[PDB]
Amino acid sequence: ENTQLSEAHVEKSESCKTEFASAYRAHTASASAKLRVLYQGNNITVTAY
Amino acid sequence: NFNVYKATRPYLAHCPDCGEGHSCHSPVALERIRNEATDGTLKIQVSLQIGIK
Amino acid sequence: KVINNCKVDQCHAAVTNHKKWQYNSPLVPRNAELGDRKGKIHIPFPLANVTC
Amino acid sequence: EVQLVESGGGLVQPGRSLRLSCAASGFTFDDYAMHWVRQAPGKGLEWVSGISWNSGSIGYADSVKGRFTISRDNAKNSLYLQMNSLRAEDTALYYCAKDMGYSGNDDYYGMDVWGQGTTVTVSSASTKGPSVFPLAPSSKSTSGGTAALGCLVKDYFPEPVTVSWNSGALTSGVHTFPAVLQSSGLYSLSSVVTVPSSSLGTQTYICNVNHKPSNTKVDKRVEP
Ligand SMILES: *[C@@H]1O[C@H](CO[C@@H]2O[C@@H](C)[C@@H](O)[C@@H](O)[C@@H]2O)[C@@H](O[C@H]2O[C@H](CO)[C@@H](O)[C@H](O)[C@H]2NC(C)=O)[C@H](O)[C@H]1NC(C)=O
Repeated sequence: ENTQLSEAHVEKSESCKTEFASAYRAHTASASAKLRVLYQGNNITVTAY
Repeated sequence: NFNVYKATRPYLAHCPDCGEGHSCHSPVALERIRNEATDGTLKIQVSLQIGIK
Repeated sequence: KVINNCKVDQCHAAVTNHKKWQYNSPLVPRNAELGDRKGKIHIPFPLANVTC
Repeated sequence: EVQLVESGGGLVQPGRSLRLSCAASGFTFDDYAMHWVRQAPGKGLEWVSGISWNSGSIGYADSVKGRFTISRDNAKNSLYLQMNSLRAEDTALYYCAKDMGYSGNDDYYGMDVWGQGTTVTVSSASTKGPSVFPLAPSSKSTSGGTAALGCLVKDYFPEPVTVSWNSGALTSGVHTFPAVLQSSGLYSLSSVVTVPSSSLGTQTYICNVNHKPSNTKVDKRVEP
């Protein structure tokens, strides 16, 4: 009449705060660009969407 | 610090290989090996208590 | 304590009075459905972000 | 924050049923087995009944085995005890207590949390109010031994009778006794105060008897 009770469970590791992979859903994208223009012979930087 | 170990003790546990190719109860039995780090560093948990008299 | 009647090969004995607690390792039997004299030890050496 | 709150109780006649219950708070109800324990006046603790987690096992004391039923409502975090065919022998304080596990088959545990027990009295009697009588000092023979004067409160049914002197003004040298149940089913208690014998003819002493259940207050003057 000698019996043993065994149990186990799974939980997220503490390291999951640093080492993990993220699963994302992508939808649409917004383009933007950095343009150089030689305006009046000068080099000017234009940044815009 | 080590104040948390004031009420604790060392313990014996079973070891599958005590170095002779045979199993026995041993003061140096391992509990777990952790390798979460990617730089190759290992973190080993043992029954021994180090730094405490 | 001398029993005075039985043989040493007939009887069992163990130490029951302990003052210090130990990690509840999977290789050590539980003495109750839920362990008693519960305490906590923090684990040193946390994981961190570094450059190799 | 962990506590058990008793509810129910009061005066019931013999042969009638009474329902008791307890509310659990500060802990998870579904993680522990629950027990009922009762204590009669002048007696130690007596175990009455107990219920295991998920009602896996039910136990009763032999004296109530065919009369008491135990149940629990996990959704409401509450414990219930149904007492049928109550007898005079069942008069006691009834406490709820929480176990240290889900099973009662573990002998390594005791009862760690206890509530505030309620009073259950089983008797075929009405809430009769007290009669009050003075107990005059024997000043003729005790004058050199310091004077003792008192009062007697007799023939009342309800337990909680409060007696004080001089409307609480007299607290020193005051001795009161626990009430004793009489064969009539009624209780009686005495109260005495010790004073200088020379003050008997100068100071009036009043025995103030307060009986809440009957909304009755009696002020009795005690003299030589
Ligand atoms: C206005 O722009 C001329 C082009 O600019 C070069 O390329 C850009 C993308 C940026 O990297 C900038 O830093 C570079 O200088 C530039 O004249 C230069 O052009 C050549 C390359 O075509 C460059 O190697 C050289 O250093 C320059 N030559 C010149 C001075 O004629 C300069 O910034 C400027 N020129 C004018 C019109 O002022």
